[PDB]
Amino acid sequence: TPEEHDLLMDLMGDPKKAEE
Repeated sequence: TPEEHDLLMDLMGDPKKAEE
């Protein structure tokens, strides 16, 4: 039960746990 729909229709684009 992933969240492909959540990230697909997100508001802030992606989470990006790591920036660098």
